Amino acid sequence: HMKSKLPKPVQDLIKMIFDVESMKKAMVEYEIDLQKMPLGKLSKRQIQAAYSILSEVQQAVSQGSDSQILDLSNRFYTLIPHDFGMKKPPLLNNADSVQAKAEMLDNLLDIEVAYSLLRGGSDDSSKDPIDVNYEKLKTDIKVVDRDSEEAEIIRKYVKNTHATTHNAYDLEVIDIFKIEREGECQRYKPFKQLHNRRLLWHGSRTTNFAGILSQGLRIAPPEAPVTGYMFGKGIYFADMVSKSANYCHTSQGDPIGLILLGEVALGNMYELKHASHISKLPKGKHSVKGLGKTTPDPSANISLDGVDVPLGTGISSGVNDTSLLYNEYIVYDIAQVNLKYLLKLKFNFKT
Ligand SMILES: NC(=O)c1cccc2[nH]c(C(=O)N3CC[C@@H](N)C3)nc12
Repeated sequence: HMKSKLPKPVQDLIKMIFDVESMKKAMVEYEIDLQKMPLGKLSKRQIQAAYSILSEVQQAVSQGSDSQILDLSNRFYTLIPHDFGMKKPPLLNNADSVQAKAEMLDNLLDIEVAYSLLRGGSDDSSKDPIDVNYEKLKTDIKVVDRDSEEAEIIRKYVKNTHATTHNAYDLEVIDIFKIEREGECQRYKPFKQLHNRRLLWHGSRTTNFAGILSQGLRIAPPEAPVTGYMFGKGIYFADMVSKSANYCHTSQGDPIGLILLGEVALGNMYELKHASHISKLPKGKHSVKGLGKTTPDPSANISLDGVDVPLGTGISSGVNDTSLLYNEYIVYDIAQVNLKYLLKLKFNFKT
């Protein structure tokens, strides 16, 4: 080929997010039977059918027994084959089972997108496949200079917002990318001047990032069980880097992960302390705020291109009997998010 002219950090990003073996590894991490459901046989309609069966399992658990559940749990396993040999798989009979399988299905939806991009399209060995795959993301990706103002603010955000209760690891910022998904700016226009716009974190497994950059952050589909997500079917964000970093699902066997910083238009927040599996916001609300016991110190907010960055060190919020140690922010319209940066992080585990 010509050999790519992209900067090396951008090339390495493209390599990581389109790694087919990582996709396969994630599916084995989910107990999927790759002989019965190989990567190439995943389809939207099969994942969608699985989501529905999980919504039936949800409904049986809301209204309570193991006998009447068994049939439903089996139906889920029929649609998504799990590698249990000659078996009896584990009974899917509680809320935790429903959240875990809905999470798995979310991830399979993104793997399916990434693979479809790989298989869709043309084969030209005189082009560098890195260049070819970058183009399928329909996203401008630039390296942010480590010496800039915007690099310094981002690094401070990471330095200051690592929770003490997440101290099994720390984080080194490897590369900072500035990202512009095509059309996203136009989509965000109605919200661009909204009050309470904030620069927030969203972590995700590296196998999701081809789908995120190509399709943006999405809400779980109508078939998905609303009860699989603490504040229902929205797009979730944190103001503590370590709370979002936890969702990268890195480890000692793969310690490099990816995190997003998005401009999120929060407007009038619906403030909550416990699980609320809502389908819509109340009239007049634009988002949910999951109220943490700890918040970044409000007095250290700083501005980055007019957007507030809540990069203070963690202090008591004064909120009392809350299910959340840290804040969470949820929007329910995909248009309220404008992704701005992507960080490649290295996780130093101390265990
Ligand atoms: N992904 C995030 O950064 C995040 C931030 C704050 C709270 C969250 N809650 C979740 C969460 O419910 N997820 C990610 C796995 C997905 N299937 C469910 N993600 C976050």
